[PDB]
Amino acid sequence: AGLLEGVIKEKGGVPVYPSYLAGEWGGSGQEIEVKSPIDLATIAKVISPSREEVERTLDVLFKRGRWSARDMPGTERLAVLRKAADIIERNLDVFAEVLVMNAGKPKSAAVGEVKAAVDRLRLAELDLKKIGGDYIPGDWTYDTLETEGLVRREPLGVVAAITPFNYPLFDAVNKITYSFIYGNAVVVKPSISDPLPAAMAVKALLDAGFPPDAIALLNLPGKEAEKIVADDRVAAVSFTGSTEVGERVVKVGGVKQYVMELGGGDPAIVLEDADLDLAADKIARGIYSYAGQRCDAIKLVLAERPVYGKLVEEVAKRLSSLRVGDPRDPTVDVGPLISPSAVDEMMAAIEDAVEKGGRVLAGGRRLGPTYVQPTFVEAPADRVKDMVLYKREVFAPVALAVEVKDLDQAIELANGRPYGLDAAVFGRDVVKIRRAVRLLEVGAIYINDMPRHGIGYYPFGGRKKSGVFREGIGYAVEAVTAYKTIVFNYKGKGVWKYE
Amino acid sequence: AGLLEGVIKEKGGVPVYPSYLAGEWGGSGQEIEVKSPIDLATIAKVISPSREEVERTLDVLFKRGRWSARDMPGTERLAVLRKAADIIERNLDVFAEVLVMNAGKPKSAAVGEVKAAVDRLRLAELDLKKIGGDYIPGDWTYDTLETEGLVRREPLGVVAAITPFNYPLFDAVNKITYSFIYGNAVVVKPSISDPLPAAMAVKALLDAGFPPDAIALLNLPGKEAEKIVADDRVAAVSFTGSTEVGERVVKVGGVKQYVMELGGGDPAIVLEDADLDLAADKIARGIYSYAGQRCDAIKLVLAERPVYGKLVEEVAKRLSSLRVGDPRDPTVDVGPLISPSAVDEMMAAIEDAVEKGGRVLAGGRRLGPTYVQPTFVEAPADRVKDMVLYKREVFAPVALAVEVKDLDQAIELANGRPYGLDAAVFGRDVVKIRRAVRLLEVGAIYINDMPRHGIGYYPFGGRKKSGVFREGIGYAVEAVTAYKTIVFNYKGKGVWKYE
Amino acid sequence: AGLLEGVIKEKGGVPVYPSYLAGEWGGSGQEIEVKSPIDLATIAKVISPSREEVERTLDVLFKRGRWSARDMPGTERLAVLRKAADIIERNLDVFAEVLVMNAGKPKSAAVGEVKAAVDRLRLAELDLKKIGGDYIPGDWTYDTLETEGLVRREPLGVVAAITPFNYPLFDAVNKITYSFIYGNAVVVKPSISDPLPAAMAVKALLDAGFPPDAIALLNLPGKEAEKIVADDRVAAVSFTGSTEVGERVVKVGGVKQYVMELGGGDPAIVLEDADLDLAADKIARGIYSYAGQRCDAIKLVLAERPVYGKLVEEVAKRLSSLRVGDPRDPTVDVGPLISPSAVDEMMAAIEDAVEKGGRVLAGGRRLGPTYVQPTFVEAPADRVKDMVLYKREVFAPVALAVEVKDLDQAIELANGRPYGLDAAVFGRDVVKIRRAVRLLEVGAIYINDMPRHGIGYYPFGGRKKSGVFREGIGYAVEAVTAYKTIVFNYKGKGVWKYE
Amino acid sequence: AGLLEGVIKEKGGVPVYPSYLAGEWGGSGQEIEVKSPIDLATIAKVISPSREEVERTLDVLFKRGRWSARDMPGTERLAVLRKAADIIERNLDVFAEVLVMNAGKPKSAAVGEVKAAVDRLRLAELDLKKIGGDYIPGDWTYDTLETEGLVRREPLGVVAAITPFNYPLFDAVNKITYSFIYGNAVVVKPSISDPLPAAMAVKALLDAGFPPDAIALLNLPGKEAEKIVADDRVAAVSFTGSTEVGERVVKVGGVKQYVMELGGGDPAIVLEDADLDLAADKIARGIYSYAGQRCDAIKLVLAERPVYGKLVEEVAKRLSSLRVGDPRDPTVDVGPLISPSAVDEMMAAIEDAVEKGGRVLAGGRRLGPTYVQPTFVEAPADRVKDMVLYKREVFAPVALAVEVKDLDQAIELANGRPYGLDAAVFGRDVVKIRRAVRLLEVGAIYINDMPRHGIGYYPFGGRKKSGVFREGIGYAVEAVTAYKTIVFNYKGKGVWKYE
Ligand SMILES: NC(=O)c1ccc[n+]([C@@H]2O[C@H](COP(=O)([O-])OP(=O)(O)OC[C@H]3O[C@@H](n4cnc5c(N)ncnc54)[C@H](O)[C@@H]3O)[C@@H](O)[C@H]2O)c1
Ligand code: NA
Ligand code: NA
Ligand code: NA
Ligand code: NA
Repeated sequence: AGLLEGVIKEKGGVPVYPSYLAGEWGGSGQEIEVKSPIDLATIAKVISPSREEVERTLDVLFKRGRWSARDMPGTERLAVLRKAADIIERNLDVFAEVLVMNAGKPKSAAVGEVKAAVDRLRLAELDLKKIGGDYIPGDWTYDTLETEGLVRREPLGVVAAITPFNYPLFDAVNKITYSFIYGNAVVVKPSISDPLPAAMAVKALLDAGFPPDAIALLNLPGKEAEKIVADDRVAAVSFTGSTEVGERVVKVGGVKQYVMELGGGDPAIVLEDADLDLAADKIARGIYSYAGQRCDAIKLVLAERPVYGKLVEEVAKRLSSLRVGDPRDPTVDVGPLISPSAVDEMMAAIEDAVEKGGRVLAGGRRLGPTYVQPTFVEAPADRVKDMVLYKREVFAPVALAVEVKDLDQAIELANGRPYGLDAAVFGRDVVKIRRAVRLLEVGAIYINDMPRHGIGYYPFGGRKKSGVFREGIGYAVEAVTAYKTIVFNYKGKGVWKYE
Repeated sequence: AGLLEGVIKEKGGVPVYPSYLAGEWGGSGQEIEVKSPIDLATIAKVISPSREEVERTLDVLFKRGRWSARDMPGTERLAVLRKAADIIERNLDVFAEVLVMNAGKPKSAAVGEVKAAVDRLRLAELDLKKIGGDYIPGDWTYDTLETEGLVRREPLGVVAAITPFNYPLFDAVNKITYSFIYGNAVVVKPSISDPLPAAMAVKALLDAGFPPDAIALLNLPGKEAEKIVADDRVAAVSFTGSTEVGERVVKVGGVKQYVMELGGGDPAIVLEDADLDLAADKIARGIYSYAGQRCDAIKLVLAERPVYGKLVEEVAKRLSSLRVGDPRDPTVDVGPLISPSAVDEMMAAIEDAVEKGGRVLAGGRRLGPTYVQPTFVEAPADRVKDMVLYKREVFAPVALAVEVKDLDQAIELANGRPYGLDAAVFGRDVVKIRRAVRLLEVGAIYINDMPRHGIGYYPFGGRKKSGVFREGIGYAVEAVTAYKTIVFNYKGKGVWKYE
Repeated sequence: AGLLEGVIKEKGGVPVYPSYLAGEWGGSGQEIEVKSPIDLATIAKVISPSREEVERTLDVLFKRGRWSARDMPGTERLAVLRKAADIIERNLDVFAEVLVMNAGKPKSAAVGEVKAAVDRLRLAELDLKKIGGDYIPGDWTYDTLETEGLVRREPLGVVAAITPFNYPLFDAVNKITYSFIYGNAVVVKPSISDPLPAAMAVKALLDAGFPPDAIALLNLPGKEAEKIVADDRVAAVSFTGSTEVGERVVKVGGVKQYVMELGGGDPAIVLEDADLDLAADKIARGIYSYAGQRCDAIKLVLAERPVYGKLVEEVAKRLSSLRVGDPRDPTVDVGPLISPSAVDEMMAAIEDAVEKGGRVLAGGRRLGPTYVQPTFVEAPADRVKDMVLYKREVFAPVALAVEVKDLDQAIELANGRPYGLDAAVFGRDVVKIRRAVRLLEVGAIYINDMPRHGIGYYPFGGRKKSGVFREGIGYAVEAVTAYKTIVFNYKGKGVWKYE
Repeated sequence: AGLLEGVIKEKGGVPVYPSYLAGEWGGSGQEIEVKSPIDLATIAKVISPSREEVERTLDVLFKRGRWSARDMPGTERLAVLRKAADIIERNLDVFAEVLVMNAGKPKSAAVGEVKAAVDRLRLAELDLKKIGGDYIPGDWTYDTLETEGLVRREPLGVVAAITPFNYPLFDAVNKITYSFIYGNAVVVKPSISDPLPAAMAVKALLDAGFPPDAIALLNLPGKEAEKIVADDRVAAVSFTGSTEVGERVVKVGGVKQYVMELGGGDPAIVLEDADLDLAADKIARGIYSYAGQRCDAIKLVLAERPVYGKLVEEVAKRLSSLRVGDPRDPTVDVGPLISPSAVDEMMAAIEDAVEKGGRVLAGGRRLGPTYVQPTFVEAPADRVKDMVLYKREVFAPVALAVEVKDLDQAIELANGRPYGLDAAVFGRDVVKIRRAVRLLEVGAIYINDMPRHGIGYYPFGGRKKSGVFREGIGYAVEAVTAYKTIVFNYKGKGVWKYE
């Protein structure tokens, strides 16, 4: 359609999407089927590049793309991004439909993601708040007298952006945006599960003027991407995905600059003075949004004795009164999970919790190979820590509810999971809140709201098993830029007179 | 002596230095002999910890040290560091003698290093220029209206500091200083080649009040240290050493925060308008200081046609008029190289250059198993790139001299090595200098001076094979600290009236 | 026309422009004739407000405008500014024609100013690089332990923007932009000499959505404006104009936040190694642009012995080969000066220089009541300091040329004027340049270019008689914003455990 | 004694303190008697300088001191300040005794001030967090392409520090410290009421190595100081004192850089959820400390209906159980007010409140010409606004207590005074606190503590009648430093390739 007009190869009934090889759309490696979780049907195919095409693409990115991106002044890069935003925006419905179909995303969620992608592109100028360099006077030390330094940021070169299946459009646009804005060339490697949105975004950027040899989109399955991560021409790896793959990526990449957003779930804590209506609403939402397939989804709810009853009651009502089905209905609240495998795991995990003293408070019923009801499992503090739902991230709409004596116990249980992405705290007392802020070991804490990374207006990232470094408007500069120091020596040259 | 009074075990004629196990000096693993490069004699032994002692130490650092360091307010950490500086300073001669003996460092160089270590400790307060956090208003986006965020730094926890043999005292004090100042516990792992200075520095810090369970000094040989790097309780690895080991470290560590200073040599460029007296002096020095065993040692000299003759002549005179011998003589200029193996490599490399069209302009003579003359090898631009001296870092006092047509050719040859730590440029024209600053792919550029990292008053670090990230007063905060974001939600709470 | 359709009162043959009274266009004070310097003819009239209307307007700005501006979120303020930019841009020719007619600005200069105004409005988002606040941890002092502070910027309230005649459009848009972007209401008071462009800009902002009660445009002659400056409801005064008026403004205003851009001329220094073609061109331009009616116009040229001859020769050729006349001709280079009075002063000053040993090298001829030739007067170093052209700012296209022995003498003569706005330095030696940078007492130094403030991409402002504080994208935040500190006390509350 | 050994002229029974004239202690103007508020007796005399000595001193400061301060590298300035701290510290008792005697300060308060002065001097290195400059890339605008700028701070030159009577030692050391640390020369003008401590501090700095011609201490009565403020050689005026004098200072000084800390009192608000024990204690203290002669003293207490009774009861008990008398007794809590005149005003003001419906809840009794009891006057919200105690700052230990319906009314009453220095808020609800933070128009807000500027670890300053700009460690740099911009032009020079 319009955008991918001459790109998509209509062959054998299903549209065939090629990879973009830093100059031309193409590919001559195995073709791979892309399915919809809505009906397990094949909706398209993508052409992966061969080994020689990967090698040739990296060579173009390194030898030419680095310079095309860097030698395009920032004023023009910004124009490129603002124009790409316009193109995506006018093709909004088309972008959204693919998200609904390829990712099983409910209509309102698909529309929200496209819009986040557009805003991210349009606010590229706010990323400049952290682009200026430093001027360091030398007279504060005897050894540096009559000396001085300039510290400025420089693009690293080629950034490999590896994206997860759950934000197939936004994650790719976000990484491309902060990488390009600072002068880098970029290699995008989307989940082979739903690579269509990224293909569309990359086409819009190319139409907008993005230097043709400074970007690549390689539809490669997981382990074939290792080839890219391990290459010396790739100076940085921005990876968003699971902990286990993140580990593999670093061990394969070796010394390089990395940003690792490794998810895991998020705990929510409700203090006795919390507005329970606000909390119940925000928590229910954090649990089921996009069928819990959000890195920042609430997986554990801790509530102090006096509000626990009401709170868990309201959240249960809110969850069971939800409509599950095909994501196309603007009436549906929850669509399918990405694969039948994901549902299998959620069910096995719910059973595990029950066998260990847990009781289902809402949901619990599987509705098909990829459909399930958002579940809320109550569990006694003394047994919760051994439950699979606590010890692991079950990427589905399921959370545990645990009653706690006080803030200290809530903090301890929240910190007991191996992850540390975000945490949410509902309450009003400034002291209790300040204590929780200090002691919760996570990259971000949301006071009186559900965790929501949005477009990264506020930086976010993990602690512990949730990764390292941050993404965010401005802050992402640390991940795809290197400092360059220039020290000038004027010793005895008469600039200063002993100072 | 005084400092390590009850610590050193005088047994079997040679002093035996134990490891510090986050509470008590000890160790029950193999004992290892420490030799002096001055005479290849055994001057001490160090006790490495057993597997159980490594495990127990990490456990203490993680469970107790994190909190002892963090729960000691900054005002007190600063007092600890200022007191440790006083102790090292009054034991200056003793610290220097060990450097001379254990590292083969010339007296003036040993004294300089001790003093750099003292200054680094005393200037810990300048590290606070980058400790403050950010306050982000939320009204610049519609989605964040009536919201706002705080971004503050937090210690990561346990930092593993792995140090090289050539700055055995300073590197250990530098890493301990920037790690502790931000609230982290630290595990120090010095080169097993010359671990004595670090043992002494750690003792001075402990005497100064450094939280006893927040530091460890493990005398472990290279590959036994892997155990520490790979442990999940180690949240950061500050590594200074060679490229090849740096790579191994990351592949073993996996996802973690890293600073990798991987050295390599540095090229020096002399423009036609350069003060040749200043240049000849600075370049000779950059070539031979500490027998070229400096990451920032000059390994390649590029000089434009019109000054090449004079320049290389003066540098040759300066180099051959140097006195080599035992580092104790305040008269000696160059002491021994750390091992006979290192000299073997320098000789093999000089031969390689000769066989490939190179001509020795100064030095070239080996004077013993660990002694050699600082060598200056001239080479034609058309053959230099294939020489071992160009393609690799030969950690010894040896550099190549290459005549070039112009700045473009100089820049191209400087960038042809696989490293990118620093570069030096001598000249006066602002345009040529600005061009070189932009195009030299290195972490730092020194205008009209030899590259010298000093105490990191100006940040430094590598590009390409020279590593990632920076160290420096203030800038090191990015390597041992993680951001924590706190987002407050006041939507509809009446703080703002639509804004 | 289009923009000021229902605003302009076509009465008595000449268009009558009313003042904008924070809600409605109007005015009932004396009417004042506005003339064109091109033909001394009346081209319009402006209605000044009466004393009661000034009082009522300030009251509206204080009681309502402060809140309308502040309570409009930044995301919307930005939209208002981007839309105002679009409106000005599509009315470009109309804006330019008024500049040509009302200010006597050459066509290319008028177009440049309109465009600068449009860019300034569109880049309002870059002003956010300095809008974030600070988060100060309290453990670095014993007295502040268990305490912490937040420092954030807040609008001051009502900013009075007083503008000069020479950048009638840009200065007004610049001040309105940085004042509004941070949440302030604004009172604009343009030169009564050429207030038409400001009236048009304010109308475009109002059409774009600028909160109607948060802005005012008062066509008041100089001393009647004092009433506004002295009012307690005006929290800040952004004044661009002459030194003498600036002084009066502060003495009338009393304690308030001020930015004073008080001009004066600028000296240019040419080192012996300078590209004389670049220098001669840039200097000629700095001397005659807009008939020298630029605060940053070059009024003194200092050139080292060896290049002096050539340099002054080339600049003289360039100046006398200029075409003076009506600014409408896209062929004319120099239009008229703002008033016959200004020309009188330039002639008297040129005579003074001649009587004191000076010799005219180019120009010197008056061509009419408001027209003159750009003049270049040579003068011996030993007598220049007593010349009116040196001691004062003669706001016309006239500069002195003085030969100097060396950089020290050039710096001394440049610093001998009572002003210190900018200075220009042409040359290539990094040491000489660095010395001049340190010792020239001015707000800004331009290396190898003529001084040009542009839209303030780089901050600018004066030293000495040239004023205080800076304007510039981002930096202007200090002039119309106040810090607010919030200190939180958690002493003994268990957040920290002695830290 | 020791410090002022050869300086003090013991003549006619009373010690005679000379002024310091930027080189030598001396003075030949009228002698002025200095009295103690403890017994109204003459305890010393100070020699004011004649008109010629003021003129000569300014000339030395301008021509020589600017350069002596600036040409002393920062590393040395820091040493000077650390040594001055040591000297003051070992003369602690002597410094304290003079404060007790000359200012009537209770012993514990006098000791606290000396210590604050010592800490301020020792933490001068923390002021460097805001000393670095900026490096601005030019490719973000088409007009600035191939251009770039450096922005760095520069000392303004001579700073005139005018200090109030209530912090005679600290204010002088604070201003001297932040002025000198950035490279400025300083003229100190203390209250002629208690100039002894400043004389002692200046002597300690001179003994510590402070450039002899870069500092001056002029014992001049109020209006004779105008001569200094109005001089063009004084580039900045740091003034701490009353509103009315501050206004005079600016009107006399004209265009200059100013910091005006103009005091006024501070309101305290107690929310219904506040810890009343903490609040009652902190508020009582804020009311009586140094007999209310603190710019940040609490002058108005607003308490919500439900806690008002208890709160005002506890504060009343705490206030009447205080011991008034000679400040020497380490038992006394409140010493005398600075002059009988000050007590007269407090009594007249208390009467005014009573006549207007107010009722005394504690104190109210005058105990002598300079002694009074700290008074707490209750007042109905409907009549408080017309009371002298509300409308003005009565510099004495007296505050009003007003019961309020809710936070909105508290905020409105707090904002009704003409001042806006600080405010205090006691409570725990994050929303109410956030609202108060936004709407209280003051320079600083203290949550759950009494307002205390301390040594300026957190910046402080006023809004409204309380002045402009801030003082504080780091932030004071904006008041005594000017930016200098250097723009480099490389257009067409081949540094960048269109970028
Ligand atoms: N805002 C703050 O941070 C702060 C701090 C401490 C004190 N204060 C305020 O200062 C006042 C108490 O001090 P004070 O009574 O000595 O007040 P003040 O205003 O009389 O002090 C003025 C200082 O300025 C000098 N001075 C007086 N007239 C002058 C003139 N015409 N020209 C130049 N200099 C002149 C005085 O000798 C004295 O040194 C109170 O109002 C208090 O709130 C404010
Ligand atoms: Na690698
Ligand atoms: Na790992
Ligand atoms: Na005033
Ligand atoms: Na003045």
